[PDB]
Amino acid sequence: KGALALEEKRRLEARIAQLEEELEEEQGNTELINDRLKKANLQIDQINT
Amino acid sequence: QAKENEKKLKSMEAEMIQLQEELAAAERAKRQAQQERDELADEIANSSG
Repeated sequence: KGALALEEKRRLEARIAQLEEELEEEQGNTELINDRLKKANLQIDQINT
Repeated sequence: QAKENEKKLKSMEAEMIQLQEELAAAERAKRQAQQERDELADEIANSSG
């Protein structure tokens, strides 16, 4: 149980670590989509004027 | 009668000798269990704990 308990953390560690990449996808979208809006808003603002 | 009475003493000694055989093993069992009831217990808190 002790050896399996320590090994159990490795399974969740990879899941908790791999899950970070999944969460980073939405996190990156907030930075990538927002960054695209700045480039789009700059062109939309110039096109509007 | 002294020789006959002495035969009862040696015969009765078998009871004390037989009781010592189980008493020595029973008493020694506590030492073996105590050595394991405490050593493994302290290690259980480190391995299982």
